[PDB]
Amino acid sequence: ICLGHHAVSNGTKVNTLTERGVEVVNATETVERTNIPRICSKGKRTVDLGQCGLLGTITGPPQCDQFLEFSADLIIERREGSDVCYPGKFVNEEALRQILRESGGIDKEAMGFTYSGIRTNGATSACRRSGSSFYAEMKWLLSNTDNAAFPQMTKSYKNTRKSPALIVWGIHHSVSTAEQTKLYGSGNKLVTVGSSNYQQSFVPSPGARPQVNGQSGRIDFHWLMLNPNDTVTFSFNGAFIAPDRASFLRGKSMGIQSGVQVDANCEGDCYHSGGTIISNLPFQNIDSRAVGKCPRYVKQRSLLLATGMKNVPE
Amino acid sequence: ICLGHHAVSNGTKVNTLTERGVEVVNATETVERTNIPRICSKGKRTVDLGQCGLLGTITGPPQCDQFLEFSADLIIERREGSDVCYPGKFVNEEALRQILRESGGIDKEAMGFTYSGIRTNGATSACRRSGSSFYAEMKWLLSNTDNAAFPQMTKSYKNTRKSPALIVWGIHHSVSTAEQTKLYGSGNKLVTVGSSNYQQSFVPSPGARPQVNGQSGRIDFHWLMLNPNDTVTFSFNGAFIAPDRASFLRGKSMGIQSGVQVDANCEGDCYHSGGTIISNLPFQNIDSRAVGKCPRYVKQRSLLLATGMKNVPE
Amino acid sequence: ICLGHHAVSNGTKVNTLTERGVEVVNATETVERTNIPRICSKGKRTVDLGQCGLLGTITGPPQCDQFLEFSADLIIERREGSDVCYPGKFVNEEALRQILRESGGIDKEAMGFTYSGIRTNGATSACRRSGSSFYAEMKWLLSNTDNAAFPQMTKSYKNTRKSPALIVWGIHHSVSTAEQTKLYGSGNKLVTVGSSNYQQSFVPSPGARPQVNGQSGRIDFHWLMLNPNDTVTFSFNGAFIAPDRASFLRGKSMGIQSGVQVDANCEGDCYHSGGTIISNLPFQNIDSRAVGKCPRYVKQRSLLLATGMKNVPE
Amino acid sequence: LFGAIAGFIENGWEGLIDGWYGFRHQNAQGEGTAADYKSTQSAIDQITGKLNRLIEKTNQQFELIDNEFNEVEKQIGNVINWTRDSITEVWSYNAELLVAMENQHTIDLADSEMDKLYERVKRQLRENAEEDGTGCFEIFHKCDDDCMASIRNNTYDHSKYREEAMQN
Amino acid sequence: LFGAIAGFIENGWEGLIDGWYGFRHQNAQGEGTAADYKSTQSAIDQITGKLNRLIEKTNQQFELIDNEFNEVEKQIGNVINWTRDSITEVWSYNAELLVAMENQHTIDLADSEMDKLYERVKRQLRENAEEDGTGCFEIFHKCDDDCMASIRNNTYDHSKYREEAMQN
Amino acid sequence: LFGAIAGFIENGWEGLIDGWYGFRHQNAQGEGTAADYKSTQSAIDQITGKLNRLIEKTNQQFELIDNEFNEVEKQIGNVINWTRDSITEVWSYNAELLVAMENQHTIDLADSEMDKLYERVKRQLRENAEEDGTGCFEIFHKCDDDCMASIRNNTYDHSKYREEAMQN
Ligand SMILES: CC(=O)N[C@@H]1[C@@H](O)[C@H](O[C@@H]2O[C@H](CO)[C@H](O)[C@H](O[C@]3(C(=O)O)C[C@H](O)[C@@H](NC(C)=O)[C@H]([C@H](O)[C@H](O)CO)O3)[C@H]2O)[C@@H](CO)O[C@H]1O
Ligand SMILES: CC(=O)N[C@@H]1[C@@H](O)[C@H](O[C@@H]2O[C@H](CO)[C@H](O)[C@H](O[C@]3(C(=O)O)C[C@H](O)[C@@H](NC(C)=O)[C@H]([C@H](O)[C@H](O)CO)O3)[C@H]2O)[C@@H](CO)O[C@H]1O
Ligand SMILES: CC(=O)N[C@@H]1[C@@H](O)[C@H](O[C@@H]2O[C@H](CO)[C@H](O)[C@H](O[C@]3(C(=O)O)C[C@H](O)[C@@H](NC(C)=O)[C@H]([C@H](O)[C@H](O)CO)O3)[C@H]2O)[C@@H](CO)O[C@H]1O
Ligand SMILES: *[C@@H]1O[C@H](CO)[C@@H](O)[C@H](O)[C@H]1NC(C)=O
Ligand SMILES: *[C@@H]1O[C@H](CO)[C@@H](O)[C@H](O)[C@H]1NC(C)=O
Ligand SMILES: *[C@@H]1O[C@H](CO)[C@@H](O)[C@H](O)[C@H]1NC(C)=O
Ligand SMILES: *[C@@H]1O[C@H](CO)[C@@H](O)[C@H](O)[C@H]1NC(C)=O
Ligand SMILES: *[C@@H]1O[C@H](CO)[C@@H](O)[C@H](O)[C@H]1NC(C)=O
Ligand SMILES: *[C@@H]1O[C@H](CO)[C@@H](O)[C@H](O)[C@H]1NC(C)=O
Ligand SMILES: *[C@@H]1O[C@H](CO)[C@@H](O)[C@H](O)[C@H]1NC(C)=O
Ligand SMILES: *[C@@H]1O[C@H](CO)[C@@H](O)[C@H](O)[C@H]1NC(C)=O
Ligand SMILES: *[C@@H]1O[C@H](CO)[C@@H](O)[C@H](O)[C@H]1NC(C)=O
Repeated sequence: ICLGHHAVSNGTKVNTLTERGVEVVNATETVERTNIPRICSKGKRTVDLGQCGLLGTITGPPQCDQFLEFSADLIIERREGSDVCYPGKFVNEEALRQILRESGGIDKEAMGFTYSGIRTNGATSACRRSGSSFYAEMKWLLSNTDNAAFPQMTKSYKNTRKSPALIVWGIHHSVSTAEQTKLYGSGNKLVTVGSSNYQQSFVPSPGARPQVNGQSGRIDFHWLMLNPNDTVTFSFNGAFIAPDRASFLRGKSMGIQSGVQVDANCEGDCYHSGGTIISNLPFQNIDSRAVGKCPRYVKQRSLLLATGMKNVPE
Repeated sequence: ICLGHHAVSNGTKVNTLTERGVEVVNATETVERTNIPRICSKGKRTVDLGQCGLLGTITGPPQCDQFLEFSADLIIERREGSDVCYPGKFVNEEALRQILRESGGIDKEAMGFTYSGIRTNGATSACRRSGSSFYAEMKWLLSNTDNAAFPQMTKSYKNTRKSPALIVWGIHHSVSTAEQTKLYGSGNKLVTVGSSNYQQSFVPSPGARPQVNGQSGRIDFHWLMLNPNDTVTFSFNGAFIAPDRASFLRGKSMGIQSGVQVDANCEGDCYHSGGTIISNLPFQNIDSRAVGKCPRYVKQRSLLLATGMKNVPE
Repeated sequence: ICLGHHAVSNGTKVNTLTERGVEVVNATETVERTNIPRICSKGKRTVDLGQCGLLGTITGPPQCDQFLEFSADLIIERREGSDVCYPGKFVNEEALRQILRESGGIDKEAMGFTYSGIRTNGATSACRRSGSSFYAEMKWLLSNTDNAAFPQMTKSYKNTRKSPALIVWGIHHSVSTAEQTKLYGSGNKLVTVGSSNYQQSFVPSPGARPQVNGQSGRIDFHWLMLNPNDTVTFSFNGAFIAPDRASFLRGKSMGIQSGVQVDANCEGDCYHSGGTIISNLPFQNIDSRAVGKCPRYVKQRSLLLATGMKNVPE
Repeated sequence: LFGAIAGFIENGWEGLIDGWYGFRHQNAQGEGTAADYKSTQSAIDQITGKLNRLIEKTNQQFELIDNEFNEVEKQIGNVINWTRDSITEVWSYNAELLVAMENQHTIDLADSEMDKLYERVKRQLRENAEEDGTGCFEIFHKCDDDCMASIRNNTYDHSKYREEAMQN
Repeated sequence: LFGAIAGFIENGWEGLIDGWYGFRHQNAQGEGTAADYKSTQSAIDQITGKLNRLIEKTNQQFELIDNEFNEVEKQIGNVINWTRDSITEVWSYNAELLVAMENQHTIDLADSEMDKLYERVKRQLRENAEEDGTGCFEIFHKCDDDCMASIRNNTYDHSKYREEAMQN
Repeated sequence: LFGAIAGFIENGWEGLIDGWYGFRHQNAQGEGTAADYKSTQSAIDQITGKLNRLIEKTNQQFELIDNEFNEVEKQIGNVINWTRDSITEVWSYNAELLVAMENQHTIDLADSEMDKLYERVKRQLRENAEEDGTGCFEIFHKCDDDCMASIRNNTYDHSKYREEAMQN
């Protein structure tokens, strides 16, 4: 009597500790290469920001009017997105983004700042609605008349909540020293800000910048987080974009940046900019910067795991 | 004749390359879970800062009066700790901490700054000793009278040592533009500072902040390190907290933050906030941020290493 | 008949999963310890900066006169190197270095700034050529006479290229408020700068610093990158070192810091400060901060891989 | 390596589509090829056990620290890239070694199932037959398709057919 | 896997508290169970060698880069967390594979000590006895407790009791 | 471990400079030691295969993120150092385990080449000789240097010299 083992015509070359290109009966892939070119978002509360920028949802330019109080398990930023109508930017902008991405959305609340002896309806043609408007969550404070001084005001807001309050203010940088006075009167303008955690102060900086959205002035956007029972105070005298409402993080979420469509037909957990990686495999060779619940990125295109014995033909 | 192997009634389930839950005769644990809830500090020179903050040991608020020249192999920060009497904070505070934690303690030295045509005994009720006092290693420079100007002074200090000298100065931010003048006279106040390595300058920023310790003014604390034979110069005109003594790192140490007691009865080398990890095991599932000479953190609660053969009963 | 295996007098002790110090017939080393104490640069376009600092190649102090438009596959910084003639430094200096190291060299281009109603030939004895000179790629703008005011000028430059343009400007910090006026007239001097990406502004800060190269004044060097078709504008009124030429990255390179000679006789790809690591071994115990195409650093001095069987003598 | 598959057995049976291991006899009543469940299954259940280890889930979420639409500051940018590449090298190394190690063991345990089958059947037959040396067994007592099926299911009597084959 | 423990040996001797491997005979002079030092010890000294490798020290100190009482700046905060979690995944992976790999080998080397013991005793007895096939040896010459103890300590004569068992 | 080299073979042949494995006989026509290519080569070609795996290239360039002539800012400085040391521990761990694992397998596969050679020669000789038990084979038919060279090259007849050795 004789005994033996099975074999096949064409087997699969694998690599071992000692060999390279040894054919086995059967093998399986370990590295994922198959991508689905859509944001698989089945079962998740999804928010496609589109033209609205993530930081815009706090300040409220026209693009983000529909996102002032959003709520999501999954947040998608888009390339066409924008945090700004009137040209300007955020100091520490990327930290703020990473905060908002995992915030689970935001909840707004009036801070209740009242204004006597100044103007309040500052607007621009860079922020269009009916006509010229402004940031929806902010207020362009101004001198009463078409010139004159600006009283050294002081506003304060206490976070009566159990959660940290996202406070955001703005420094207007006029086109010139002429423009700065026409808006807030002459003199060194100083915006000071403090809390039981924070400590800083701001001066405008008039001067010609190139035109973005049609404007040469800029708006520095700054921010701090107010702890429960802690108070924040705004000592200012001009060149100042006042916060109208504060923000609170709803809960938990994940944030991605992508250029592909949303598909409620498939469920994903590992995302990247070119779609969703659905796989049980321990590794992947698709995107090193993929985020979520993902397999590990590897340089190798393929690593075949033997699922059979040595393959020897006659 | 017949031969065989031993076996036991109840064995231990382990996991293998190919199996999961295979019972062996005996097994041992690989992941550490047993913590001792005290700072095991036997044989080490230990310093419990208690109410004193680490950064306080340089500036010297009343809490840190007993820590102005400490010396340690092991430094313990406490939650109740505080770097400050008069409200304020350090720029680049966390870098400075990491420096002090491994400093092996500090040695102070007079810089010998002399003062003509100004005041020198500035104090506050936030820093109590006999009555109202100030930082012990600093000096609240002031105008001679209850108003008036402040001469553009210039002080300099050369590190005559073989080691880098920790220099620290302070910028007083008055409650108002009225308060700033009452202390240092009117005008734009400017504190400039440079070395053969450093290059910076500072302006105060008066304005109302909330009251901490009973005060609305703040003190910005800044610092730089002076290399051997390098010189530092302080061009200033007011709003300035002068350094009285410089600091030198004694040697080497480790710094931890904890909320548990000190135990000179046990020896530790891997610490975390909830105690000491004494173990020979290669891994641990206790605290991912444990520091010192520690096993590697792993997510797994348990990983049993087989110390015996297969266990098969009749 | 009898069969057996070979053996040797003196074998090699190796370590296994279960043993430690088991002698095998033959073994090979896995950790590299042999260093060659020269920069093996065969086949590569190499540039030894020597006394010129990397950041100097943009500003152009006398040391870097021969490096204003260099081109390299490999860039070597030297300890004696220096970015500066007139004392000063770069803000965000290390980021800029890492940019220049992999730039493959730089290409300069005139920005074409023209000047009416000011002076332009500011120099110093810290930058010697014929006699007192200045940075070759910069321009020390100045008031027409030995005092007087400085017109609020505004210069602009558009990157007409397909690549980002390295823009660099400088803020002169005079020895005193007297010196600042003698150069640029009295008043708060303000240099503002913006683009479709950038947003900032600068004020000088007169005051006494120690003497470096014979001077107590300093020059802050700042920089930004201009994207294709984006424009940058310089709103200024004094205390300002104007850019004469912009810079463009040639391609790709690698940058190292070393203190050993260049050897075109050997080919390297893994470099460190003490020479070149030529090896096929997967690991190394020479320099943890070695850069290029290198084996992995390991703590172990030696790890012997068995290339033979058990060795048992009679 | 146990030296069986691609050892003293020069080929494999491509005709064996029924299982991994089996018997191919040659007596008088014709010819037939079979398959062995307990050997095939034990090896199959071990390879299957390997994939179930490989395929695994993580409740370990990772977030962004980079920005593709708006590049972060260069210094932190390079520290992030440097770190990401460092981890990438580790995982590429791990993945390569794992597969190489697993494949080495997969093959060897398969070869170790051949030899494990063999030697036990060799034990059933006692001195009633002898090893040909090339995976075959030379019997000196003619066994039939009713008797062959009694060796396949481990029921052959290791004595009640012996004395006959002893003289031969 | 060598196919012995949980192979052609269906059970283990729970009565064997004396060692890992041993002999259990059955002649005329009653009955007795023993234990085998050199087999038990060599396997024990190998498992012991594994723990001494596992338990190891590092003069590799690690410091704080985080702050629990005062949270660092968010950007650097997240880069630090991201890095720490990345390393945590590596070490969790390493730890799991190590144990799985070691356990696989521990078991197999234990089974490889049974077969290593067996076949050598089978060699001592020459043709004076034959393999039962289930871990037992059928002798055709009755051995006694003085003779049994001569097989246990590797002193049995592989010829000076042969011719008798040959006829049988 | 297969139990051969440093198993039932107490020593190694230092006189064997010709190869890894070989035969040393003792008949009447004097004496001679040989060497076995196919056993030596297969084991050599496997160890060689291990170094070719170890020695490998990376198109993975790494840059500076530190500065030796001008120390970076302390906060980022320590994050960088902390990260570098974390990776250093991983690679030191990987390197140690790899070598230990490879060495364990290298030794075992070498011992597995001895046993693989042995048992096949034992199969050639059939019942015409018997296992001495210590790596030697006791023949009961005198073989010559022309016949010995026929066992070395796997050409010995497993029957046409049998009946003679059977009576003995
Ligand atoms: C050569 C000449 O006479 N040209 C004028 C021309 O100035 C004028 O355009 C206006 O230009 C000014 C600057 O000179 C501003 O840019 C005006 O724009 C707005 C804006 O939309 O943002 C108008 C708005 O009412 C302003 N809001 C407030 C609260 O001040 C803002 C604001 O000042 C800036 O945003 C802050 O920097 O400016 C723009 O109308 C045209 C049209 O009037 O007529 C020419 O004769
Ligand atoms: C409504 C009214 O008249 N109230 C006064 C009230 O102002 C006064 O309290 C004092 O309040 C002032 C500010 O107005 C300061 O806060 C004083 O505090 C000290 C301090 O302890 O820090 C006193 C100390 O002498 C000062 N030191 C120096 C060197 O200046 C400091 C210092 O100015 C600040 O810290 C810098 O901002 O202020 C406090 O006495 C009370 C008691 O006098 O009487 C009411 O009538
Ligand atoms: C006690 C006394 O009278 N001493 C003078 C002494 O001042 C003078 O030395 C000069 O000192 C001045 C400062 O007072 C500067 O340091 C001069 O140096 C230069 C330089 O080389 O950099 C000269 C140069 O022409 C200047 N360039 C421009 C564009 O201004 C620079 C420039 O001002 C600074 O770099 C900016 O801070 O300064 C130096 O000649 C000596 C020699 O004149 O005579 C004594 O009587
Ligand atoms: C090939 O490999 C995979 C993994 O084991 C398996 O699912 C598939 O059925 C195999 N093909 C064969 C021949 O059964
Ligand atoms: C905050 O202050 C309020 C004052 O009424 C107090 O009731 C509450 O307990 C405080 N909340 C926290 C966070 O302890
Ligand atoms: C169980 O395992 C450990 C590790 O080998 C050992 O110290 C202990 O003695 C074992 N128990 C037995 C059965 O000896
Ligand atoms: C620093 O300067 C002094 C001046 O006396 C000199 O003696 C000493 O050698 C210098 N120290 C160093 C660090 O070289
Ligand atoms: C020792 O080891 C190396 C690696 O296999 C090999 O190149 C060298 O030839 C060996 N020495 C002997 C004994 O051949
Ligand atoms: C930039 O602007 C010019 C204007 O002529 C245009 O032709 C060119 O296509 C633009 N380049 C890019 C980067 O698209
Ligand atoms: C980091 O890597 C990405 C690609 O992964 C590259 O595009 C980017 O330029 C790098 N970041 C920096 C700041 O160099
Ligand atoms: C980093 O992780 C810790 C827990 O390990 C968490 O509490 C903290 O919020 C994280 N840091 C930041 C800045 O998100
Ligand atoms: C980082 O490590 C290097 C040595 O590798 C050391 O010299 C340096 O001081 C460390 N950096 C910081 C900022 O502590």
